[PDB]
Amino acid sequence: RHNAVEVNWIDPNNGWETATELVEDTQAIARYGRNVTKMDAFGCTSRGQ
Amino acid sequence: PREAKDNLKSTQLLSVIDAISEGPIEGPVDGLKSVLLNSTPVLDTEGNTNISGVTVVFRAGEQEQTPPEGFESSGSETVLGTEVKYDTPITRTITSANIDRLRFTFGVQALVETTSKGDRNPSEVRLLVQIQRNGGWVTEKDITIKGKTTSQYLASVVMGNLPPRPFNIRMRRMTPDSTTDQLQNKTLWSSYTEIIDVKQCYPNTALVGVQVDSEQFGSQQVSRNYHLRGRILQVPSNYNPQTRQYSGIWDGTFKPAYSNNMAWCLWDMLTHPRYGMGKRLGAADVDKWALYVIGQYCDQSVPDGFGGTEPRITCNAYLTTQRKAWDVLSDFCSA
Amino acid sequence: DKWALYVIGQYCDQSVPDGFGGTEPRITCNAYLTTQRKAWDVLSDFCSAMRCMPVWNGQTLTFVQDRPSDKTWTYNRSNVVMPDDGAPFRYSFSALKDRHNAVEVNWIDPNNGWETATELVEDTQAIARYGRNVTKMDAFGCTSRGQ
Amino acid sequence: IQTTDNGKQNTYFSSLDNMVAQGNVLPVLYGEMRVGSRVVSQEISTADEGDGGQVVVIG
Amino acid sequence: QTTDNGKQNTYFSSLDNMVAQGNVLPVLYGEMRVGSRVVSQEISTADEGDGGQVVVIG
Amino acid sequence: VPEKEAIVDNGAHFDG
Repeated sequence: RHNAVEVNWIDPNNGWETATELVEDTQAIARYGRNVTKMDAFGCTSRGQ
Repeated sequence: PREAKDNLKSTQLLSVIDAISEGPIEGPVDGLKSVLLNSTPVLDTEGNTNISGVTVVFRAGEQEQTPPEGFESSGSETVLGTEVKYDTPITRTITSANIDRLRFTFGVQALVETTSKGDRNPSEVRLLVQIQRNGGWVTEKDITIKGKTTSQYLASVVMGNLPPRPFNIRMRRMTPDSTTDQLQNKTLWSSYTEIIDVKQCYPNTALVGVQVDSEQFGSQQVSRNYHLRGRILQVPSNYNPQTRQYSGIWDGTFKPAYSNNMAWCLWDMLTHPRYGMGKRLGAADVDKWALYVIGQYCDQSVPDGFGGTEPRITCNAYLTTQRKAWDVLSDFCSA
Repeated sequence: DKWALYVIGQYCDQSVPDGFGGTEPRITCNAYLTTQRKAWDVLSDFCSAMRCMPVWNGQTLTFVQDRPSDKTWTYNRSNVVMPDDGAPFRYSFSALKDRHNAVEVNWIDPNNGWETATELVEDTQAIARYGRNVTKMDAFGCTSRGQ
Repeated sequence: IQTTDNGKQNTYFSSLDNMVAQGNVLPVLYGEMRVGSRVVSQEISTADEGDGGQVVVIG
Repeated sequence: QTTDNGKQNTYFSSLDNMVAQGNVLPVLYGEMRVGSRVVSQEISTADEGDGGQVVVIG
Repeated sequence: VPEKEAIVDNGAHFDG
């Protein structure tokens, strides 16, 4: 039950190359530890998305 | 004292064609302004031509394209820049299947000859191009270059009606050698080209294709990066890709338009008849209505994290590696 | 079976068209085996590069050369065991994605300095209709394009 | 005493980008992205602009 | 620059690694150039300089 | 398929 992802996307602002946006659920982290997992957002080019 | 002033110069035109994407695509996102060679745009944000002696043509994708002009006869070219000795030939056996003309680019590291009181002179070196031709080697070309240079000097020769093509070519040097420092006339064979002497249009691909002349340029293999924009999907009519506004009741019937709307990308992947899934499904076996709903869902405006707003989901993949159809379908459907 | 081997040798000593308009011996060695490989795997690569298959008789070892051979045994309904279900013979077909019509053969070319080289061989009529499947291979003792 | 201008040097497209290899599939581009190059015909034509034609070819 | 005359002495810097135990002495079957599998590599050095400027005790 | 040696080293014609 990972609680903290590293999402990969292509950022057109360090020249079009791989950036990892980390996301964490701090509530769950504080009381089951910290499970980090990878993943690549399919067509993503926006840090928001 | 010293040399002859200058006598062997020569210059290089490199002519590449870069077949990117597939099907009729929108094209460069500004125009020449987004076709960075090495890393620097062809025209800067102003429209001043930042780079000289650079052509770039560009075909979109239409079934009805015209051959890219400035490419009269498209050919491959293997660079093998390597020295040639007195009693060591080379030989390559070109072994392509279609090939009509064949181009050799040879030259020298320097062609100086020195005497007492300076008096640096031209050197007049000689080489030989041969073909296997039935039994053993026969001469096709025999070149003798006179002059001095201080660095590389390349010249080309080409020839036609090559023998049948489990073939064999060879280049060799006739002047004894450079025993002494006073005379250096060492020869190299830079690269050879295989010319196909056919003007072919690439019927549905989006090729770019650039020329450089090296004298108005800086040598560095011309590493090309186009800022393009992708396929022109069928999006539903009554959709405005500019504003991401849907007009009224859609009543099916798509119209041609370029868009990021990721649901309509997936419609393209699943139904396009040529490079998609259009032989194995059909527009009938995709619930375009549920897509229609999903694409509307994509286009909602959401906080952008920084403070702006953006469409909820857009595409923007450059799908390069062939993967299993279902895996692609499902990576779309997971985004 | 030195006798079998002698036949095989005579065969692979045959003169065949070279590919650059000369003649050439059909198969020849020119290996430099420079690792410990399993004895059987090595023996199989030899007997693959020359068309045969190695047969451990049980008593001796011979080579049955992949040729039109006489002495064809015959099997019909009255000969093979009949199981409870009336299926004397079961057939099973290779997958289409496993039938190849193009191959990259690796050999060691002396003429461009003794390094690995690849000659691609394809069957155009087959590619024309059944798509186009390519594989790799290494011919065992190969230093000739012909071979 | 008498300097030699030695004239123009010449640059020659030292390295060349690799061509594409059969079996390799023609990508599909969907909205934006800044791509690189899939070369399908790369060719070099050399010409001279010296002081004549002191380079002699036979046959 | 009055006098510093002298042949710049040259020295074998890099050297092939020795063949490792358990490596199989290969078989060569007709023709073929081969690399090297070095089994005994030794550098003997000498001097031919103007006298003896190296002193060793014991 | 006996007539295979023929097809490989003779370029002979056999029909599928």
